[PDB]
Amino acid sequence: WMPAYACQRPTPLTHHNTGLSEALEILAEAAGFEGSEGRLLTFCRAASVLKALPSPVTTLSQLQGLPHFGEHSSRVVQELLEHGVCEEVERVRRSERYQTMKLFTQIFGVGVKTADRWYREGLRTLDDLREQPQKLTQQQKAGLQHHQDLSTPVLRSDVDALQQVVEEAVGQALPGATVTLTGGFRRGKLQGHDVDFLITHPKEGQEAGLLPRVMCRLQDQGLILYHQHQHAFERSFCIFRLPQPGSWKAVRVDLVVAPVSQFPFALLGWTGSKLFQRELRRFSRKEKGLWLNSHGLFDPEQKTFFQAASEEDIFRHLGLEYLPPEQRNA
Ligand SMILES: Nc1ccn([C@@H]2O[C@H](COP(=O)(O)OP(=O)(O)OP(=O)(O)O)[C@@H](O)[C@H]2O)c(=O)n1
Ligand SMILES: [Mn+2]
Ligand SMILES: [Mn+2]
Repeated sequence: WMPAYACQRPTPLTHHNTGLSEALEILAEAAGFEGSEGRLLTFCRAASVLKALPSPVTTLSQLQGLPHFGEHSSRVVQELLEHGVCEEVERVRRSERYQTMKLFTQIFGVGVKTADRWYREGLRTLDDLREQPQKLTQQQKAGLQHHQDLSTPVLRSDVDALQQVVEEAVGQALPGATVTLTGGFRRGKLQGHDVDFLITHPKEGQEAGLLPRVMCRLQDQGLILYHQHQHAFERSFCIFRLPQPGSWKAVRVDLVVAPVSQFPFALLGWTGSKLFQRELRRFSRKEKGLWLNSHGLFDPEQKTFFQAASEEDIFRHLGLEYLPPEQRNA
């Protein structure tokens, strides 16, 4: 037996049902490409159930008594168990629509609505996009310029080198300022599509104007290929030029600044997983009547914000057993 919400159960990094969860996640992703948001969430939830199981699913009897495991997801697993392959999944994999939407949406700065628009307009390849530079934002141009490197999984060794240059720049700009690794790497992942950092300072307001100083420092060291600064939290969505022995690699890096009062909420929100956070927010609203986001936890009946010093505070306030980041891999 297993609880309904992903935020009520530990989901570890490595599990016993990777083939099955991957097939369900293909169907979820394809659903999102078609704007089918309900079906996306349903497949995502079913995949995350399999990730939380203690043993491999070898036979269909193992499905018994699991939440969020409807007829469709059951059917998928059934064909995988009996036939080694699911027809619907293979047809999605082979389809030009899926392949092209995956190609485009992978690009830095391209979401589903942009990818779909380009698909509808007859664009198929990365060369097709480069032939129409008037259709691209400067962010997307940068994403295309570095697409091979940005398609290469980011490694822990890369994270460690990046955290060192970001920590050095932050420390030189403002002694006492801190850098915290968030995103998937905080959850224990060995690889990622980017590196996520959250920056703050223990005195509220001392973080003002810190990010542009950090970026100047990084730029003057040759480490920045692309930067877009947005005054929501202050953030810079970047492409770093990471030196490596004999060469270099472009790597996506998100730098987020939060005032220390909001840091616990920001750390929780940015640590993920995306599904875990969606589930945590749904749980907070539906079960506790509170609205959770990356800035705070709001009681809409009382018009009050919860004061939290830590993630542990937020879990406790919501009536949830604490899950460390490595158990949030929903
Ligand atoms: N503009 C954004 C981008 C991301 N996030 C959140 O930040 C976390 C990290 O996002 P991302 O790097 O996409 O996820 P990872 O789990 O780090 O995945 P990967 O290993 O692919 O980088 C997630 O909880 C996501 O919901 C957010 O709140 N606002
Ligand atoms: Mn990430
Ligand atoms: Mn990110």
